[PDB]
Amino acid sequence: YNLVIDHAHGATLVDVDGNKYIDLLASASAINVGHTHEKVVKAIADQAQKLIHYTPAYFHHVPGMELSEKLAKIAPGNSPKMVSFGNSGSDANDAIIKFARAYTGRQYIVSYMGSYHGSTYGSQTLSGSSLNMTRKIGPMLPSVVHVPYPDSYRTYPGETEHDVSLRYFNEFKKPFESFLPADETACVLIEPIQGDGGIIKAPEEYMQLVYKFCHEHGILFAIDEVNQGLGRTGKMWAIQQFKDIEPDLMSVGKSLASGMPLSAVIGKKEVMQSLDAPAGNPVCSAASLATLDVIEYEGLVEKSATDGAYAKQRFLEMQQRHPMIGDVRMWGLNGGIELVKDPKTKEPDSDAATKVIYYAFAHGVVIITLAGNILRFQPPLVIPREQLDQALQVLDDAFTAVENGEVTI
Amino acid sequence: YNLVIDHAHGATLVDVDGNKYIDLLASASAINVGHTHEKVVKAIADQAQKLIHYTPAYFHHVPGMELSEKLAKIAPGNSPKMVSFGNSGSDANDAIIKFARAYTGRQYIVSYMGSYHGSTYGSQTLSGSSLNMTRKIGPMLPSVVHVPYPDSYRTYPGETEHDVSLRYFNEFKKPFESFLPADETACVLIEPIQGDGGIIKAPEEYMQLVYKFCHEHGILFAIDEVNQGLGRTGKMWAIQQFKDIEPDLMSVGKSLASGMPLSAVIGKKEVMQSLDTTAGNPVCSAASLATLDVIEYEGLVEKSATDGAYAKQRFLEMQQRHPMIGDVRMWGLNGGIELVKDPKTKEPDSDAATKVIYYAFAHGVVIITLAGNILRFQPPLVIPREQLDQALQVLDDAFTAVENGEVTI
Amino acid sequence: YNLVIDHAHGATLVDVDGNKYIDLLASASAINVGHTHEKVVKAIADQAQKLIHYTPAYFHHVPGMELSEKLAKIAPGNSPKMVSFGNSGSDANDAIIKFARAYTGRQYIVSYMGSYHGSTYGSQTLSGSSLNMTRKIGPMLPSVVHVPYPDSYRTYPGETEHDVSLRYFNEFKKPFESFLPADETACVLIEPIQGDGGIIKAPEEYMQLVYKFCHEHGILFAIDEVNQGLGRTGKMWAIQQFKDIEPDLMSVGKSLASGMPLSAVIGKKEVMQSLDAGNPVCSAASLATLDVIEYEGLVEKSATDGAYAKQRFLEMQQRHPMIGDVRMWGLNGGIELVKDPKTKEPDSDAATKVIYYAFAHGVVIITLAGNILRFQPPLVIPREQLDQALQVLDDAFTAVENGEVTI
Amino acid sequence: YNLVIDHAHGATLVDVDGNKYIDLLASASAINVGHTHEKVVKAIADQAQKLIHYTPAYFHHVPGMELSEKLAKIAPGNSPKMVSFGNSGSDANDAIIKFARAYTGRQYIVSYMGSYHGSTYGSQTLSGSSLNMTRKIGPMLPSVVHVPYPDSYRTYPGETEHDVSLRYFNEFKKPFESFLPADETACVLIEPIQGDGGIIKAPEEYMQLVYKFCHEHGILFAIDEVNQGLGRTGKMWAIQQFKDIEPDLMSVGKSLASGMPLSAVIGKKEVMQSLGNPVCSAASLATLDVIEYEGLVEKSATDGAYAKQRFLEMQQRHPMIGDVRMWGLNGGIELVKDPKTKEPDSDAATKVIYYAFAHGVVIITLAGNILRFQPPLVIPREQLDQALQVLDDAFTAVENGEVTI
Repeated sequence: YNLVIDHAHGATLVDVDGNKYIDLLASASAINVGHTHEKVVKAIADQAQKLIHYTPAYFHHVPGMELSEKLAKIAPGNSPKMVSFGNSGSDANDAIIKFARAYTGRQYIVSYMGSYHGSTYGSQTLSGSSLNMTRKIGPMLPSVVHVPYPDSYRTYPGETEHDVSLRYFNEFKKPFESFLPADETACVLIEPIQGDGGIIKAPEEYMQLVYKFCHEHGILFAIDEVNQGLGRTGKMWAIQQFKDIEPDLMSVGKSLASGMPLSAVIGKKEVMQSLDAPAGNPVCSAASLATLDVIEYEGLVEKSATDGAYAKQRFLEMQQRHPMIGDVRMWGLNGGIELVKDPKTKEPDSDAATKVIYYAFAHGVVIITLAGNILRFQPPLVIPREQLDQALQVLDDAFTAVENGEVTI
Repeated sequence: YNLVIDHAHGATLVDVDGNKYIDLLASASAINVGHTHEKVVKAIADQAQKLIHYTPAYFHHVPGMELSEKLAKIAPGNSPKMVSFGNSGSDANDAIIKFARAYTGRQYIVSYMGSYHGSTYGSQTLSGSSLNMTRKIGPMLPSVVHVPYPDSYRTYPGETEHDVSLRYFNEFKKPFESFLPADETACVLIEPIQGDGGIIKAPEEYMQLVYKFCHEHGILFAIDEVNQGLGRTGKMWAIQQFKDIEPDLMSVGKSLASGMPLSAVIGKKEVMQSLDTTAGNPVCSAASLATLDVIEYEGLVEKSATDGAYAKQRFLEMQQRHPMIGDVRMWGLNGGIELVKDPKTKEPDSDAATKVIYYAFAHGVVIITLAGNILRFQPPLVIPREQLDQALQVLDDAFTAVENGEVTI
Repeated sequence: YNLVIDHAHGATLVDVDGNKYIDLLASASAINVGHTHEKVVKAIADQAQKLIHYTPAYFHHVPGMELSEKLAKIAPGNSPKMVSFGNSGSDANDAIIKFARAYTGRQYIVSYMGSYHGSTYGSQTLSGSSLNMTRKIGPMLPSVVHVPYPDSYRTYPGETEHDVSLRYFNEFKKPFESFLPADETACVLIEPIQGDGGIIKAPEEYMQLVYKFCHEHGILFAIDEVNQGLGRTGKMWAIQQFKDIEPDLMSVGKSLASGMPLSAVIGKKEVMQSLDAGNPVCSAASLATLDVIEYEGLVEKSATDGAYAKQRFLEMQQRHPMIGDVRMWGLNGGIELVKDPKTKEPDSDAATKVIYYAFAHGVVIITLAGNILRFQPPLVIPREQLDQALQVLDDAFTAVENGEVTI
Repeated sequence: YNLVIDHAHGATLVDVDGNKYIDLLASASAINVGHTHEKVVKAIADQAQKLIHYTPAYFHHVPGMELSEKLAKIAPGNSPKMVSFGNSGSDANDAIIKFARAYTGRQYIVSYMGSYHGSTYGSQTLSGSSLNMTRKIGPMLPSVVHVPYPDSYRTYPGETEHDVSLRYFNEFKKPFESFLPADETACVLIEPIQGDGGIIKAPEEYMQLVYKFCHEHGILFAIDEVNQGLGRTGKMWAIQQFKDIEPDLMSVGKSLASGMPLSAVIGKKEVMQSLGNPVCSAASLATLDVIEYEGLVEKSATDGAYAKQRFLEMQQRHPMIGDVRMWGLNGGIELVKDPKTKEPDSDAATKVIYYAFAHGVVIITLAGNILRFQPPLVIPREQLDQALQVLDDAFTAVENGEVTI
C-alpha cells in the first residue's frame, strides 16, 4: 500500500507514518503466533551469534537435530516418521514428488483444482488456483493429472453433503477408469482444507474414499499442511479434522518458524529412504523450536478453536443483516467469507469483495480476498479478543458501507 | 562428517567437544564473509526485533526495498535491471527458466553437463553433476538439453586453448544442427566457472563464441553465479573474468546472505516485466545488506584476488615437489586440486584425495572432495593469512604422508 | 477363437474351414463400404499395374491429386480445405496436434475420457479408455488435459439433456478456470460420437457450448471422423449431426480406402500451411470407395436402416429387459447391458455370452468396455441379413436369460 | 519438383507426358524390388480379390502368419524372435520406444543426431535430421537424449579409425558420466548406416563398444533398418556388416511391401512377449521372394562395389566430390567447395540435381550437399552405366559452370 511497512507485534502492524493496522491475512499463514514474539526473537538472535549457516549434508548442528525429533513426534499419527528439511513449502512440495516417485517406482501425480502447493517447477505444476496462472512458462513438469475439489457452496438442486462426496469421488475415479492407471500413480497431493481456493474443506465421507483408493492401489497419500497446519484449524493439523488419517507424506513450510525460510517434509520411515541424498538452517531451526513452544504454551491450538467457533457465530449473525455474505466457511480462526450478487444465483461479487478490502484498510484493519469474491480470514492466533472485535466491527460497518453504497475507488 | 557443530566464526569451526578447524570448505561457498560476522549478527538480531516476515505484495518493507535496489546497481553491466527474490540457488534457477521462456515465447532450455543448478524440478533438471538427481524421480523438466562443458586438462594430444574452445563450441552447435531449433531455445544457462564439475573455467574464446551465438539467434545468455560470484573469483562476479559480457539473467543464492536462505534472480529490465513465499524476508535482506557492506568495507574482492593468487603459487610450488597434484586451476580464493595417479595418463586418484581430506580433518582443517579426486578449495574470503598459511601447511604434509602410504582407513 | 479368415465379400467373413459369418465388426469403422467390393478391388488391381508407391514428397501422381481435391470439397463447410495424407488414424491425430501447435503457437491439447484417437505416442496421450494401452510406457506427450465426455445414460436422478450439457461443460471449463490457460490451448480434440467407448453422443447444447468456447478463446476445434464418418452416422460426417459446426481440423482413417492403410487430415486452408511440408494403390482404392458411398447411396441407407433397426433394437428391450439402453444414430449404435434398469450396473458377463452365442450362430460381434455390444455392420448390408442377424441377437437375449449359454 | 507421374517399372519411371526417367532416389529406398515387379503386382491382384482389410485387433488371417514366420527367421541372429506390425516405419519405432519401456521398466531413450526414425511424435523426438526438424510442434516426447553420431569425414588433423571410435564413444558416455542414469535408459536406438544423415556408417569398434555398453547395462540395443534393410547394403540387414550383433529390437519398413504401407518390429522373443494388412502382407510375401529368388542381397553387393569404384575414379578428376561413401548400391557422394576445408557445397549439389533431371535420371540431395545414390537393386547394369555417365558429365558441366536456377 502507498505508505510502506516498519515494524509489527502480535496483531498490530506499524508502517513508516506510525499507522496502526489490525492484521487478518497473516502472510498466507506464517504469523500463526504473531510477529516479533519475544521468545522467537530471542531464539533468532541468540542462534545468529553461535552459527548462521551449515548444511544437514556434511555436518549436524543441534537445534535442527532437536527440531527433527520434535517434528516426527508432533506429526499426525503413530507410525515412525522422519523429516526432511527445506527452505519453503514450495520446495517441500517438490520433494513430496521426489519421494512418492522414488518409494513407489512410479510416475504420475494426482494434485488438485483450487489448490496451491507452490512455485518451483514441480509445485507450480501441482497447483491450479485462479490468479496462479502458469502462462508463458510451460511446458510444465510432465505426468501430472488434476482432479476437482469438493465444492460445497455451489451445487446441483437438492444435493446432500453425502451426495457431494459421491459426485466428486466419481469425478476423481474418472481418469482411473480411462487413461491413468492406478498402479502407475505415485501420489495424491491433497490440501486437507484448501488455502488459495477459498478456505474450502473436503467432506470426510470424500477424504476417506480418497484415503481408501490411495491405500487400495498402493498410491502414496500425501497432505499439504503449509497453510492449514500448526493449530490454524483448531486441531494441530488440518488432517486431524478427519478421523484416523495417517499421511504417507506431509509438507509444511511458511508458518513453521514465524516466516523464516524453513520447511519440512514429514512422512514414513520406509518412504523417506528410497533416495538417500543429495538427490535445515540453524536460525530458522531455532525460530521453529521457539514457535513450536509458543503453540504449546499459550494453548494456541485451542485459541485457534475457541476464537474459531466464536468468529463463526459472529459471521453467521452478520450474514443475516447483510445478505451479500454468500457463505461462511470457518474452521478455527480460518474463515472463507464470500460475497454474492444474490443468494439464489450465488454469482461472485469481486466488485463487493474489493470495496470491503478498501474500507477495511482505510479504517484500521488489513485483510484480502481469494479467487475474486471470498475474503480470506486468517488472523494471527494471538490476536487479543479485544483487537479481533475491532476487526469485526470494521468488517461490519464496511458491509453496511458497500450496502448503503458508500466507498468508491 | 561424524560430528555436531557447537558454534563458528569467520573461518574457524568449533565442535561440541571443543575442537577447532579451519573451514576450507566454506559450506559450498555460502560463507565468503565467514560465519557470524558482527555486522551480519547485528543485522539479523536488530531486524527480528522489528519484522520477521511479510511477503513483498501486501505491504512492502524497508530492507526488502533497499537490497532490491542495491542488488541491481552492482550486477555486471550498464543496463536497467530488476531483481526478484527467493530462498535457494535452486529456486532462483527455476525462476530463470520461467523469465527466459516468458520473455521469448520460446520453450527449450540449454544447460551444461557437470553443473549443479539446484534440487527443484526446474534447476534439478538442468544440472549434470551427480546421477542421484534423476534416479527414481523421472520424468524431468521437458525441453532441456545438456551440452559438454570445456575441459582444459583432459585434452586430445596437443590442443592449444583455441582447439578446446573451437572443439567444444563445435560439440555445442550440434544439438542446434540436428534436433534443436535455435528459434525455440529461450536460454543457454551456464556457470561461468563450474563448481561440482571441478572448479573448471571455460576459455574466454569459448565464452564469446557462445555469447555471440546467443545474441545472433535471439537466445538469452544466462549465468549461475551461486558458487562463483560475490567476490569469490577475483572480480566481484565470475563473468568479469571475460571481456564485456553482460548476463540477460543471473542467479546468486548462498553467500547473498552470509549463509541465510535468501536468493536473487537479476534479469534485464525487459525480461523481468512479465511476472515478479518466504521470499524477500526482512531478517534475511537485513543479513544480506550487512554482508555486501563487508565485501566493500573489508576490501573482500581485491583481497580475494591477492590471497587467491598467493594460494595458487604455493600449490604451483606444492605441485613441483609432489608428482600427484595433476591440475591446480584457480581464480581468487577459489581453486581445484585434481589429484591423479600419473601426470601423463591423467587418471583419477580418488584414493589419495580421501587420504588427503581425512588426515586434514584429524589435523584441524575441514576440506572436501568433488568428482572423486578433486580438492574443493573455496574457503571464507575473510580468512586471516596466518590460518590460510596453516591450512596450506597441513595439506603439504598430507601429500607427504600418502606418498609414504602412512595413511589408512 | 484364433479365427483365420481366408476370403471375404460384402458383409460376409468366410473362414478357412468354409464357414460363413455376418460381420458387424468394429475395431474402429474399418468396413463402411464393404468387403472386397468389386468397385474397390478393380481400382486397386488396376492401380497396382500402374503404380505401387512413389512418395509424393518427390514426384506427384494422379490418384493422390484427385483424392486431395475430392476430400477437400466433400468435407463439411465452405472454407477452402487442404488435405494432408497419413498412413493410419494414429498419424492423422498426431498431426492435428502438430497442425494446431504450429498454427496457434500454443502447446496444450484438450481431449476426452472414454475416447480413443490412435495408438502412437501423440494420439495415445489423447486417447482414454484402454488402461492396458498406457501401462509401463510413460512418459507420454507433455501438455495434454483430459475432460469427461458427456454421459447421457448414467445421469443424476431424472436430469434433462439441458442439465447434462451444463454439468458436463462446467467440467470442461474447470481446467480452464484453474490451471489450463485457454490462450495457451492449441485445440480440443473430440470424437462427435466416441467410437471405441460405447457409441456415445454429446447433446446438441454441449457441442455449441464447446465450439463457442473454442472459437472465442482462439482454440481450434477438432473432430475425429476416424470411427464416425463416411456415412456411418447417416450423414456423410458425424459433425453434421450437429448444427452449423464446420471443423478447423478433421481426421479420417480405415474405410477411407475400404481398409487399405489411409488416413487424412482435413482442416482449413490457412491452418494447414503452418508447417513446412498418399499411396497410389491406397488412393485408387479410396477414390473408388468414395464413388461407392455416393453411388450405392450409403449415407442415405444408413439413416433409414439405422432408425428402422432402432425401433427393432428397442421392442427387444421391452420383452428382454437386460438391455438398459439403446443407442443408435444411423447404422451406428451401441446396445448396453445391465443388471437392473435402476442400478444400471454393467453386466459384461451376459454380453460376452451373447458374443459367444452369436459367434456360434453365424454372427460375429465384439464388445466395448465389457458390456456394450457395438453395432457397426458394413453399410452395404441387405435386409435379409440385417434381420437374419437381428433375429439371432434376440434369440440370444432369450438364451442368456436362461443360462442356456455356458462357457 | 513440379512433376506428375503415371507409371514406373523396376528402375524406370514415366510422367503423364511421356518423358522416361531413371530411378536413383528410389522412393527413399522403398523400391528395392523395383517398381511394379509382376510377382508383387500379381500378389496384390490375387489377395485384394480375396481380402481388402479386416481388423487385426481381433481375429487372424493367412498372409500375415506366413510373413510373420518368414521375417522371424531371416532376422539377424540365432535367438528366437516375434514380429509386430505397423502401417509405416514411423509407427514401428514408436513401438520400439514402447516395447523397450515395458520390458526394461525404464524411461530414457537415447537416439542419434542426424537420425531419421520418422514423423510421429515418438520417432520425431528420436530423429535428429535438421531438414526434418520439429519447429512449432514441441513439447516433444520426454526423456529422449541425443548423443552424436560418428562422422568419419570431418576429423581433426590425422585421426585413425580407432580415434573416431574412441572419441564418439567418449561422447556417447558423457550423458551417463554426468546427468543420464544408465540404469534408467530403456534403449539405445541406432541406425547402423545413417540414411538421411548422409550415408554414414558407424565404425566397427564404435558399434561393438556400444553393444558392449548396452549389454553391460540391460540397455536394449536397437536398430532401425527402414531404409538400410532388405539387402540395400550388400548383406540382408545392414547390421550384418558388423560382427555378431543381435538386436533386441529391429524396425522394418518401406521396401517391405515394395512401398505399400507396411512396417515391422522384429524383436527377440523374450523382449516382445510380456507387454498387418491382408493385401500389404501378401505384397511383402512376394517382395521377399523377389529379393530371395532374383538374388538381390548379392546383386546389391556386386553392383555396390562396381558403383563404389567408378565413383572413386570420378573423384580422381572431379575434386568437388569430397567424400564417397558406399555400402552396397547405396552411397553418399559428398560435394565440397574445397578438398582440404571440406566446406559443404550445396549450390553445386543443386545444379548437379538440376542437370541430371534435365537428362532423364532422377536423383536428390541429402542435407543439401550429399547426393543420395540408392537405386532399386534390380537396376540392370545398362541403366546403372547410363546414370554413371550422366552423373560423370554433370560434375564437368558444373566444373565448366553452365547449369542455372
